[PDB]
Amino acid sequence: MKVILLEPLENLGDVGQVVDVKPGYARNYLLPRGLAVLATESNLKALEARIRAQAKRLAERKAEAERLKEILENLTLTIPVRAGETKIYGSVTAKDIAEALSRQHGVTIDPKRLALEKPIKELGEYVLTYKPHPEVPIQLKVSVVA
Amino acid sequence: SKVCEISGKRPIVANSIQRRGKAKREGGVGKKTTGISKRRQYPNLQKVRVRVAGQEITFRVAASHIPKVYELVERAKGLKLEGLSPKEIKKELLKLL
RNA sequence: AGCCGGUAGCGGGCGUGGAUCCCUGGAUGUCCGAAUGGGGGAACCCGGCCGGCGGGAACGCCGGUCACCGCGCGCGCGGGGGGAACCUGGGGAACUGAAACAUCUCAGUACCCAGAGGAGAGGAAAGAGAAAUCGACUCCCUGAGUAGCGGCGAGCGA
RNA sequence: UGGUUCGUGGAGCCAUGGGGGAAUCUGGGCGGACCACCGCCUAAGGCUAAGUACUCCGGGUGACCGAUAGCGCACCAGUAC
RNA sequence: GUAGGGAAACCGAGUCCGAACAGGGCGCAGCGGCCGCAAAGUCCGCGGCCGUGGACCCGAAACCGGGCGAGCUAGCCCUGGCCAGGGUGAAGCUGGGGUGAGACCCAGUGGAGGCCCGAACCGGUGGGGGAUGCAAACCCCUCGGAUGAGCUGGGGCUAGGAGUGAAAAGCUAACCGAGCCCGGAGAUAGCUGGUUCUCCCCGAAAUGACUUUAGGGUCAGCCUCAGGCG
RNA sequence: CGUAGGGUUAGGCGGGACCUAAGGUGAAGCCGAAAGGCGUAGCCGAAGGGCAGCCGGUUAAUAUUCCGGCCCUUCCCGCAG
RNA sequence: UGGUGUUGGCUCUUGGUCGCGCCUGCGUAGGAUAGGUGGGAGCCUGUGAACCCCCGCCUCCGGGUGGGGGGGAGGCGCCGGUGAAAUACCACCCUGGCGCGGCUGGGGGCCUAACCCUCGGAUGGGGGGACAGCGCUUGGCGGGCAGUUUGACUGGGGCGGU
RNA sequence: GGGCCUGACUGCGAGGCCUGCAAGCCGAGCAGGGGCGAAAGCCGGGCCUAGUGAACCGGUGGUCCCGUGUGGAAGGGCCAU
RNA sequence: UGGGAGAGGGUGGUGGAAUUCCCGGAGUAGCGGUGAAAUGCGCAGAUACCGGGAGGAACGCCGAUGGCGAAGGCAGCCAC
RNA sequence: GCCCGGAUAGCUCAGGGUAGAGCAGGGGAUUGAAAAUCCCCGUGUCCUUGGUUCGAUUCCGAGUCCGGGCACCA
Ligand SMILES: [Mg+2]
Ligand SMILES: [Mg+2]
Ligand SMILES: [Mg+2]
Ligand SMILES: [Mg+2]
Ligand SMILES: [Mg+2]
Ligand SMILES: [Mg+2]
Ligand SMILES: [Mg+2]
Ligand SMILES: [Mg+2]
Ligand SMILES: [Mg+2]
Ligand SMILES: [Mg+2]
Ligand SMILES: [Mg+2]
Ligand SMILES: [Mg+2]
Ligand SMILES: [Mg+2]
Ligand SMILES: [Mg+2]
Ligand SMILES: [Mg+2]
Ligand SMILES: [Mg+2]
Ligand SMILES: [Mg+2]
Ligand SMILES: [Mg+2]
Ligand SMILES: [Mg+2]
Ligand SMILES: [Mg+2]
Ligand SMILES: [Mg+2]
Ligand SMILES: [Mg+2]
Ligand SMILES: [Mg+2]
Ligand SMILES: [Mg+2]
Ligand SMILES: [Mg+2]
Ligand SMILES: [Mg+2]
Ligand SMILES: [Mg+2]
Ligand SMILES: [Mg+2]
Ligand SMILES: [Mg+2]
Ligand SMILES: [Mg+2]
Ligand SMILES: [Mg+2]
Ligand SMILES: [Mg+2]
Ligand SMILES: [Mg+2]
Ligand SMILES: [Mg+2]
Ligand SMILES: [Mg+2]
Ligand SMILES: [Mg+2]
Ligand SMILES: [Mg+2]
Ligand SMILES: [Mg+2]
Ligand SMILES: [Mg+2]
Ligand SMILES: [Mg+2]
Ligand SMILES: [Mg+2]
Ligand SMILES: [Mg+2]
Ligand SMILES: [Mg+2]
Ligand SMILES: [Mg+2]
Ligand SMILES: [Mg+2]
Ligand SMILES: [Mg+2]
Ligand SMILES: [Mg+2]
Ligand SMILES: [Mg+2]
Ligand SMILES: [Mg+2]
Ligand SMILES: [Mg+2]
Ligand SMILES: [Mg+2]
Ligand SMILES: [Mg+2]
Ligand SMILES: [Mg+2]
Ligand SMILES: [Mg+2]
Ligand SMILES: [Mg+2]
Ligand SMILES: [Mg+2]
Ligand SMILES: [Mg+2]
Ligand SMILES: [Mg+2]
Ligand SMILES: [Mg+2]
Ligand SMILES: [Mg+2]
Ligand SMILES: [Mg+2]
Ligand SMILES: [Mg+2]
Ligand SMILES: [Mg+2]
Ligand SMILES: [Mg+2]
Ligand SMILES: [Mg+2]
Ligand SMILES: [Mg+2]
Ligand SMILES: [Mg+2]
Ligand SMILES: [Mg+2]
Ligand SMILES: [Mg+2]
Ligand SMILES: [Mg+2]
Ligand SMILES: [Mg+2]
Ligand SMILES: [Mg+2]
Ligand SMILES: [Mg+2]
Ligand SMILES: [Mg+2]
Ligand SMILES: [Mg+2]
Ligand SMILES: [Mg+2]
Ligand SMILES: [Mg+2]
Ligand SMILES: [Mg+2]
Ligand SMILES: [Mg+2]
Ligand SMILES: [Mg+2]
Ligand SMILES: [Mg+2]
Ligand SMILES: [Mg+2]
Ligand SMILES: [Mg+2]
Ligand SMILES: [Mg+2]
Ligand SMILES: [Mg+2]
Ligand SMILES: [Mg+2]
Ligand SMILES: [Mg+2]
Ligand SMILES: [Mg+2]
Ligand SMILES: [Mg+2]
Ligand SMILES: [Mg+2]
Ligand SMILES: [Mg+2]
Ligand SMILES: [Mg+2]
Ligand SMILES: [Mg+2]
Ligand SMILES: [Mg+2]
Ligand SMILES: [Mg+2]
Ligand SMILES: [Mg+2]
Ligand SMILES: [Mg+2]
Ligand SMILES: [Mg+2]
Ligand SMILES: [Mg+2]
Ligand SMILES: [Mg+2]
Ligand SMILES: [Mg+2]
Ligand SMILES: [Mg+2]
Ligand SMILES: [Mg+2]
Ligand SMILES: [Mg+2]
Ligand SMILES: [Mg+2]
Ligand SMILES: [Mg+2]
Ligand SMILES: [Mg+2]
Ligand SMILES: [Mg+2]
Ligand SMILES: [Mg+2]
Ligand SMILES: [Mg+2]
Ligand SMILES: [Mg+2]
Ligand SMILES: [Mg+2]
Ligand SMILES: [Mg+2]
Ligand SMILES: [Mg+2]
Ligand SMILES: [Mg+2]
Ligand SMILES: [Mg+2]
Ligand SMILES: [Mg+2]
Ligand SMILES: [Mg+2]
Ligand SMILES: [Mg+2]
Ligand SMILES: [Mg+2]
Ligand SMILES: [Mg+2]
Ligand SMILES: [Mg+2]
Ligand SMILES: [Mg+2]
Ligand SMILES: [Mg+2]
Ligand SMILES: [Mg+2]
Ligand SMILES: [Mg+2]
Ligand SMILES: [Mg+2]
Ligand SMILES: [Mg+2]
Ligand SMILES: [Mg+2]
Ligand SMILES: [Mg+2]
Ligand SMILES: [Mg+2]
Ligand SMILES: [Mg+2]
Ligand SMILES: [Mg+2]
Ligand SMILES: [Mg+2]
Ligand SMILES: [Mg+2]
Ligand SMILES: [Mg+2]
Ligand SMILES: [Mg+2]
Ligand SMILES: [Mg+2]
Ligand SMILES: [Mg+2]
Ligand SMILES: [Mg+2]
Ligand SMILES: [Mg+2]
Ligand SMILES: [Mg+2]
Ligand SMILES: [Mg+2]
Ligand SMILES: [Mg+2]
Ligand SMILES: [Mg+2]
Ligand SMILES: [Mg+2]
Ligand SMILES: [Mg+2]
Ligand SMILES: [Mg+2]
Ligand SMILES: [Mg+2]
Ligand SMILES: [Mg+2]
Ligand SMILES: [Mg+2]
Ligand SMILES: [Mg+2]
Ligand SMILES: [Mg+2]
Ligand SMILES: [Mg+2]
Ligand SMILES: [Mg+2]
Ligand SMILES: [Mg+2]
Ligand SMILES: [Mg+2]
Ligand SMILES: [Mg+2]
Ligand SMILES: [Mg+2]
Ligand SMILES: [Mg+2]
Ligand SMILES: [Mg+2]
Ligand SMILES: [Mg+2]
Ligand SMILES: [Mg+2]
Ligand SMILES: [Mg+2]
Ligand SMILES: [Mg+2]
Ligand SMILES: [Mg+2]
Ligand SMILES: [Mg+2]
Ligand SMILES: [Mg+2]
Ligand SMILES: [Mg+2]
Ligand SMILES: [Mg+2]
Ligand SMILES: [Mg+2]
Ligand SMILES: [Mg+2]
Ligand SMILES: [Mg+2]
Ligand SMILES: [Mg+2]
Ligand SMILES: [Mg+2]
Ligand SMILES: [Mg+2]
Ligand SMILES: [Mg+2]
Ligand SMILES: [Mg+2]
Ligand SMILES: [Mg+2]
Ligand SMILES: [Mg+2]
Ligand SMILES: [Mg+2]
Ligand SMILES: [Mg+2]
Ligand SMILES: [Mg+2]
Ligand SMILES: [Mg+2]
Ligand SMILES: [Mg+2]
Ligand SMILES: [Mg+2]
Ligand SMILES: [Mg+2]
Ligand SMILES: [Mg+2]
Ligand SMILES: [Mg+2]
Ligand SMILES: [Mg+2]
Ligand SMILES: [Mg+2]
Ligand SMILES: [Mg+2]
Ligand SMILES: [Mg+2]
Ligand SMILES: [Mg+2]
Ligand SMILES: [Mg+2]
Ligand SMILES: [Mg+2]
Ligand SMILES: [Mg+2]
Ligand SMILES: [Mg+2]
Ligand SMILES: [Mg+2]
Ligand SMILES: [Mg+2]
Ligand SMILES: [Mg+2]
Ligand SMILES: [Mg+2]
Ligand SMILES: [Mg+2]
Ligand SMILES: [Mg+2]
Ligand SMILES: [Mg+2]
Ligand SMILES: [Mg+2]
Ligand SMILES: [Mg+2]
Ligand SMILES: [Mg+2]
Ligand SMILES: [Mg+2]
Ligand SMILES: [Mg+2]
Ligand SMILES: [Mg+2]
Ligand SMILES: [Mg+2]
Ligand SMILES: [Mg+2]
Ligand SMILES: [Mg+2]
Ligand SMILES: [Mg+2]
Ligand SMILES: [Mg+2]
Ligand SMILES: [Mg+2]
Ligand SMILES: [Mg+2]
Ligand SMILES: [Mg+2]
Ligand SMILES: [Mg+2]
Ligand SMILES: [Mg+2]
Ligand SMILES: [Mg+2]
Ligand SMILES: [Mg+2]
Ligand SMILES: [Mg+2]
Ligand SMILES: [Mg+2]
Ligand SMILES: [Mg+2]
Ligand SMILES: [Mg+2]
Ligand SMILES: [Mg+2]
Ligand SMILES: [Mg+2]
Ligand SMILES: [Mg+2]
Ligand SMILES: [Mg+2]
Ligand SMILES: [Mg+2]
Ligand SMILES: [Mg+2]
Ligand SMILES: [Mg+2]
Ligand SMILES: [Mg+2]
Ligand SMILES: [Mg+2]
Ligand SMILES: [Mg+2]
Ligand SMILES: [Mg+2]
Ligand SMILES: [Mg+2]
Ligand SMILES: [Mg+2]
Ligand SMILES: [Mg+2]
Ligand SMILES: [Mg+2]
Ligand SMILES: [Mg+2]
Ligand SMILES: [Mg+2]
Ligand SMILES: [Mg+2]
Ligand SMILES: [Mg+2]
Ligand SMILES: [Mg+2]
Ligand SMILES: [Mg+2]
Ligand SMILES: [Mg+2]
Ligand SMILES: [Mg+2]
Ligand SMILES: [Mg+2]
Repeated sequence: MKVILLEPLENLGDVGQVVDVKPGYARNYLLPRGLAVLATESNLKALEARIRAQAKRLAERKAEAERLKEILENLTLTIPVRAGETKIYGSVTAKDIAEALSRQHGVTIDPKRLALEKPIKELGEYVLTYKPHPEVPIQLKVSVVA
Repeated sequence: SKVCEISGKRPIVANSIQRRGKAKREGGVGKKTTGISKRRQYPNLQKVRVRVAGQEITFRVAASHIPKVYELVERAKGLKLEGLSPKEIKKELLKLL
């Protein structure tokens, strides 16, 4: 008997997988405990309908990740600070590097997705990693200047 | 054992035919009938309990049509059956036949 | 043109202003009975609700309503029981015959049950069966006691 | 296991209580085991007048009875008993 | 009906067996002068007899189906009722004796029991009567039980291969080794009985063979009628 | 016996408008080819439980029923506590 | 009473066939433990050789051997002695014997969730438990019941005889 | 008693015996191919009369006769047992 | 009055050895028995060996030429 | 009719390279005996026939004979 597991099950298979079991096990254990559902025709293309929808919404999120990869490795964010020759008096935060980008190139970007562990307290040219979702990182060149 | 609620299978009358002798096809003189008498063949009726709209429903069904019960449970999901008795739920399930 | 049933009589009435009588429709239609408010040893008994009657609250009577089950979204519609035979379906004997008897016969008959209706069944080929053919089903004639079936017996029979 | 002429027979066909269990025309059933070839037909939903049967009932007609006959009953009979 | 032979393929006035031109089995061919009469054959009518049906009529004991019965009787269930009077005198209890204490003994009280005697009530032992009865089981005398496994009223339950039975195959509505009614049904009866006007002609048999046959049958024998032969 | 006329009087007697027993029936539920067979509650079911009337007189014929005397029950409504 | 349905989960241990891997095979004469026939003058070892030690081992107890730590230029054939059958390497196979894999079939232990029983509490708890029960099918026991059969002749019938 | 042999034949059979039927019995002669005999001829078991069992159902070896649209096959038929 | 020894008797309890039988494991061709044997038992797995279990009866050593009782008779150990 | 077996000394039985073992029979030891015991001794076409092998109890084939076991009988 073929069923669609609704959960990972020990030595049976992964969620969404279609495996083959003795009828008594399915209709007396798996099915009354929401563990799987009979691999009928009707709710078979449903699996398809939802594997297709996830394949979409992911690879979309991998394309609204790239509309901001080209549009951010293709500029510099220049942050005028007040400083004496090397070290800043205040500092520049992710929040800072955020409000600044949303100002010049007006690109909304989330400070916490931005690898700034210690706030920047010196002058120079900085490369910084931005992850708006994994496997799609973004290197940001930024110039803090006086 | 009476009657299948899904398929309508029902007890039937058959003969029990006792034969002696050797079949012609094995070189014997042939088979003789030493008794014919009436008997009954019964559906393999069995019980199937399913929970539907939170209610427990029970079918008396030939083992052959056990899968047809669960099919009815599926097709039942289109209907709103909550609030009805287990009697009225079954009636709905059987109209989907 | 007579009439008030068979039915005369006592004692009283009616009819050409059309009676009696015959035909159609209608009204009335106690109680029991599927019997159905409930009960019950059928034709009796006992109630709820609304309205009425009496002097009427107790008590009683009158009218209306109140069983179960099925189907449709408490409301409707439907069912129930009967019918000489006939019909279909579910069950289904034995005597007898085989000059004994068991397979076989009687016979899917008698009979029980369910259902139907003025009929019922069947019915528009997943047919026939050899015609390179036919063209739903039903019923009669024939095919034919043929083909066959059969303790290859008694018989059975397309 | 039943049905058919078919009583296990070379036993198909039609039906189906039990087990196993497809396909959508390049699909499937049948032509009496089976196989090939050649044909026939499209299963697993339903309905459908008429021609057929019967006689509680009505009328018509008898080389039918005529009161021990003809219905059990010509008559107050499914009665008396 | 007009063709038959062969298991058949098949052949055909022939065919089958056979190697056969062998032998054999089963088959094949009107009367008078083209007209007439007659005829295969066939159709209808009539009569005899046979087959199938209940098949000449009446008659079982039985078998099967579906119902009707426990107002009789048998058991059980529920609820009530009844058993004069007399007799015997268990246990216990009381006191007395007894003993170390006891057992135990004695008296009194007591009122037990499928105890005793005997009516009602339930029976039915022996004899007599009755015997087309008063009566399809009764009457007289006698005799058993009579606080019990007692008897009895009302309301109920169990039934036909079934009930119920302190058991007799008893009883289940006056005949129970399988109830009663209607139906199958006109069961079947190789048996028994019965079978209806007249006249005329002829006229048997009671043996053989075979027979789950022997008092029943099939064939032959013997009777009769029609046609033919002579 | 035949014909005709007359005769049976109840809140308290008996039964019902009260109870339940065996049993029967039976919402729920269970089972059986059909017919049907079961089944807790409930309902039905009495000669058991429960519940208020005694004596006398009167008719040709009824009487705890009519009448006489002396008693009692339930239901309704009202007043008082 | 076997099979099968209803009928599930986890294990352990088995057996049967099929596929591949590796061995086992000792009468006699002989180098020793020679499976059968065939190929065949060369196979090998740095892609570790003769001795050591762990063993699965199978030992007819003499030997066979696999992988291990040894181990750092060496083995054994054609040669041949007696063989019915030469020895090295390769190969199809025979009698066996595991090792794995395939389908299988059997037993055992447990589990719970079908099914069964139970609990004033019931989408739940406890118990039994894939057994029991019930369907289809196999074979058996089976006067408890059913339908029947149980011959004729005969100095009556039976018995005897035939 | 001995030699050679398998006629303890195949295909038929005039005509009879016996006789209810069905059976049982005897049988010359013709053909094929034989055995023995120089030949006439004999030979279709045994001096003779007992030593046996109808049919149905089925086995076997042949035959190639039927073969359920057709060609095969299943299965029958026929001859022998 | 104070003391002693004792299987004196009765009730209840409870301790180990052994035998038998039952289960588990391990193991194979005999075991048993006698004067010698035979019956018996054992490959359907005995005997012999190990673990578990059940149950009855009797109390080894101490123990003696001992002790106690009127006699019959009284023996694991404990309490009464 | 069909399947499985057997056949080895007087008797019951064991088994590619042997012909075994026990019990019956014989002598010897032993004893009141009868036994038990103990030593030795014999007793084969391994049913027949044809083939495998270098060779056959063995393997194969075929027969005969006797066991079993299953089934059928018009
Ligand atoms: Mg800052
Ligand atoms: Mg059967
Ligand atoms: Mg054959
Ligand atoms: Mg038969
Ligand atoms: Mg037959
Ligand atoms: Mg039966
Ligand atoms: Mg069920
Ligand atoms: Mg289930
Ligand atoms: Mg559930
Ligand atoms: Mg099925
Ligand atoms: Mg299935
Ligand atoms: Mg007048
Ligand atoms: Mg007048
Ligand atoms: Mg007048
Ligand atoms: Mg006028
Ligand atoms: Mg007018
Ligand atoms: Mg009218
Ligand atoms: Mg009513
Ligand atoms: Mg009623
Ligand atoms: Mg009112
Ligand atoms: Mg008034
Ligand atoms: Mg009023
Ligand atoms: Mg009223
Ligand atoms: Mg009313
Ligand atoms: Mg009705
Ligand atoms: Mg109707
Ligand atoms: Mg009919
Ligand atoms: Mg029918
Ligand atoms: Mg019957
Ligand atoms: Mg019958
Ligand atoms: Mg019959
Ligand atoms: Mg009969
Ligand atoms: Mg007849
Ligand atoms: Mg008969
Ligand atoms: Mg007869
Ligand atoms: Mg008879
Ligand atoms: Mg009969
Ligand atoms: Mg029959
Ligand atoms: Mg008949
Ligand atoms: Mg019939
Ligand atoms: Mg019918
Ligand atoms: Mg009829
Ligand atoms: Mg009509
Ligand atoms: Mg019609
Ligand atoms: Mg159509
Ligand atoms: Mg169609
Ligand atoms: Mg068409
Ligand atoms: Mg047609
Ligand atoms: Mg056409
Ligand atoms: Mg014709
Ligand atoms: Mg027939
Ligand atoms: Mg017949
Ligand atoms: Mg028939
Ligand atoms: Mg018939
Ligand atoms: Mg049939
Ligand atoms: Mg059939
Ligand atoms: Mg038929
Ligand atoms: Mg027909
Ligand atoms: Mg058929
Ligand atoms: Mg076909
Ligand atoms: Mg088919
Ligand atoms: Mg079919
Ligand atoms: Mg089916
Ligand atoms: Mg498609
Ligand atoms: Mg097609
Ligand atoms: Mg196809
Ligand atoms: Mg078909
Ligand atoms: Mg066809
Ligand atoms: Mg065909
Ligand atoms: Mg067709
Ligand atoms: Mg279609
Ligand atoms: Mg159809
Ligand atoms: Mg119609
Ligand atoms: Mg019509
Ligand atoms: Mg008429
Ligand atoms: Mg008329
Ligand atoms: Mg008269
Ligand atoms: Mg009359
Ligand atoms: Mg007259
Ligand atoms: Mg008359
Ligand atoms: Mg009439
Ligand atoms: Mg009439
Ligand atoms: Mg009459
Ligand atoms: Mg009359
Ligand atoms: Mg009358
Ligand atoms: Mg012919
Ligand atoms: Mg010929
Ligand atoms: Mg000729
Ligand atoms: Mg001729
Ligand atoms: Mg004529
Ligand atoms: Mg005749
Ligand atoms: Mg008739
Ligand atoms: Mg006649
Ligand atoms: Mg009978
Ligand atoms: Mg009988
Ligand atoms: Mg009956
Ligand atoms: Mg009745
Ligand atoms: Mg009674
Ligand atoms: Mg009575
Ligand atoms: Mg009493
Ligand atoms: Mg008394
Ligand atoms: Mg007394
Ligand atoms: Mg007294
Ligand atoms: Mg006295
Ligand atoms: Mg007394
Ligand atoms: Mg006295
Ligand atoms: Mg006294
Ligand atoms: Mg006294
Ligand atoms: Mg007292
Ligand atoms: Mg005293
Ligand atoms: Mg006393
Ligand atoms: Mg007394
Ligand atoms: Mg007494
Ligand atoms: Mg006395
Ligand atoms: Mg007495
Ligand atoms: Mg007495
Ligand atoms: Mg006395
Ligand atoms: Mg009496
Ligand atoms: Mg009496
Ligand atoms: Mg008497
Ligand atoms: Mg006397
Ligand atoms: Mg007398
Ligand atoms: Mg008498
Ligand atoms: Mg008397
Ligand atoms: Mg008297
Ligand atoms: Mg007297
Ligand atoms: Mg007396
Ligand atoms: Mg007395
Ligand atoms: Mg007495
Ligand atoms: Mg008394
Ligand atoms: Mg009593
Ligand atoms: Mg009584
Ligand atoms: Mg009583
Ligand atoms: Mg009585
Ligand atoms: Mg009564
Ligand atoms: Mg009864
Ligand atoms: Mg009873
Ligand atoms: Mg009866
Ligand atoms: Mg009856
Ligand atoms: Mg009985
Ligand atoms: Mg009695
Ligand atoms: Mg009666
Ligand atoms: Mg009677
Ligand atoms: Mg009687
Ligand atoms: Mg009697
Ligand atoms: Mg009888
Ligand atoms: Mg009977
Ligand atoms: Mg009788
Ligand atoms: Mg009677
Ligand atoms: Mg009667
Ligand atoms: Mg009737
Ligand atoms: Mg009838
Ligand atoms: Mg009849
Ligand atoms: Mg008749
Ligand atoms: Mg009769
Ligand atoms: Mg008879
Ligand atoms: Mg007779
Ligand atoms: Mg008579
Ligand atoms: Mg006569
Ligand atoms: Mg004459
Ligand atoms: Mg004369
Ligand atoms: Mg004669
Ligand atoms: Mg004679
Ligand atoms: Mg005979
Ligand atoms: Mg006879
Ligand atoms: Mg006789
Ligand atoms: Mg006789
Ligand atoms: Mg006579
Ligand atoms: Mg006779
Ligand atoms: Mg005659
Ligand atoms: Mg003559
Ligand atoms: Mg004649
Ligand atoms: Mg003449
Ligand atoms: Mg003459
Ligand atoms: Mg009078
Ligand atoms: Mg009166
Ligand atoms: Mg009063
Ligand atoms: Mg009232
Ligand atoms: Mg009441
Ligand atoms: Mg009540
Ligand atoms: Mg009812
Ligand atoms: Mg209901
Ligand atoms: Mg009932
Ligand atoms: Mg009840
Ligand atoms: Mg009530
Ligand atoms: Mg009642
Ligand atoms: Mg009541
Ligand atoms: Mg009462
Ligand atoms: Mg009481
Ligand atoms: Mg009372
Ligand atoms: Mg009262
Ligand atoms: Mg009073
Ligand atoms: Mg008066
Ligand atoms: Mg009076
Ligand atoms: Mg008074
Ligand atoms: Mg008064
Ligand atoms: Mg107040
Ligand atoms: Mg079974
Ligand atoms: Mg199973
Ligand atoms: Mg378990
Ligand atoms: Mg367990
Ligand atoms: Mg659970
Ligand atoms: Mg659990
Ligand atoms: Mg559990
Ligand atoms: Mg539960
Ligand atoms: Mg539970
Ligand atoms: Mg549980
Ligand atoms: Mg099971
Ligand atoms: Mg099976
Ligand atoms: Mg059976
Ligand atoms: Mg028997
Ligand atoms: Mg019998
Ligand atoms: Mg029995
Ligand atoms: Mg009987
Ligand atoms: Mg017989
Ligand atoms: Mg006789
Ligand atoms: Mg005689
Ligand atoms: Mg005699
Ligand atoms: Mg004689
Ligand atoms: Mg005599
Ligand atoms: Mg005599
Ligand atoms: Mg005799
Ligand atoms: Mg000679
Ligand atoms: Mg010669
Ligand atoms: Mg002749
Ligand atoms: Mg003759
Ligand atoms: Mg003869
Ligand atoms: Mg010649
Ligand atoms: Mg010659
Ligand atoms: Mg010559
Ligand atoms: Mg010559
Ligand atoms: Mg000759
Ligand atoms: Mg001779
Ligand atoms: Mg026959
Ligand atoms: Mg034959
Ligand atoms: Mg042949
Ligand atoms: Mg042909
Ligand atoms: Mg064909
Ligand atoms: Mg071909
Ligand atoms: Mg052909
Ligand atoms: Mg043939
Ligand atoms: Mg044949
Ligand atoms: Mg053939
Ligand atoms: Mg002292
Ligand atoms: Mg053990
Ligand atoms: Mg032994
Ligand atoms: Mg042994
Ligand atoms: Mg063994
Ligand atoms: Mg014990
Ligand atoms: Mg002393
Ligand atoms: Mg053979």
